[PDB]
Amino acid sequence: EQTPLQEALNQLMRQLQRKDPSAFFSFPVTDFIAPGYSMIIKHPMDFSTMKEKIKNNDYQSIEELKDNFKLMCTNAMIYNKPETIYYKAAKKLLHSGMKILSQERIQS
Ligand SMILES: COc1cc(-c2cn(C)c(=O)c3cnccc23)c(OC)cc1CN(C)C
Ligand SMILES: [Cl-]
Ligand SMILES: [Cl-]
Ligand SMILES: [Cl-]
Ligand SMILES: [Mg+2]
Ligand SMILES: [Zn+2]
Ligand SMILES: [Zn+2]
Repeated sequence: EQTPLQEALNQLMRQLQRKDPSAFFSFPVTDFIAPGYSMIIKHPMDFSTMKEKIKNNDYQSIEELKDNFKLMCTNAMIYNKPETIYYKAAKKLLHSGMKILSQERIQS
């Protein structure tokens, strides 16, 4: 029995992962795939961690999920140089994901 907020966050997640066809952001980045990663990135984030937070009722709002999504993409721009495939992928995903997540206030 999931809450309406959990349901809403799951639906946003399905849309966001469709914008990552290479699966670069599905799971945590290890020091084996990315030498020295843990030496540089001190606040890691990825889509599997976000899904576990949803399941554990660790989100209070869509805002919180959007900020963790931003943190995941910004981390790739700190660790990887601008010329690399991972920096370019992060920029593309940040922009398409924010088109999904951003919206106008809704007033009564
Ligand atoms: C090339 O394959 C992968 C690359 C990355 C990867 C991601 N990001 C965000 C990086 O910053 C990054 C930086 N340097 C090296 C690698 C990566 C990955 O991370 C979980 C998983 C795979 C496995 N693949 C079958 C999907
Ligand atoms: Cl992987
Ligand atoms: Cl950007
Ligand atoms: Cl940009
Ligand atoms: Mg708020
Ligand atoms: Zn915020
Ligand atoms: Zn940008």
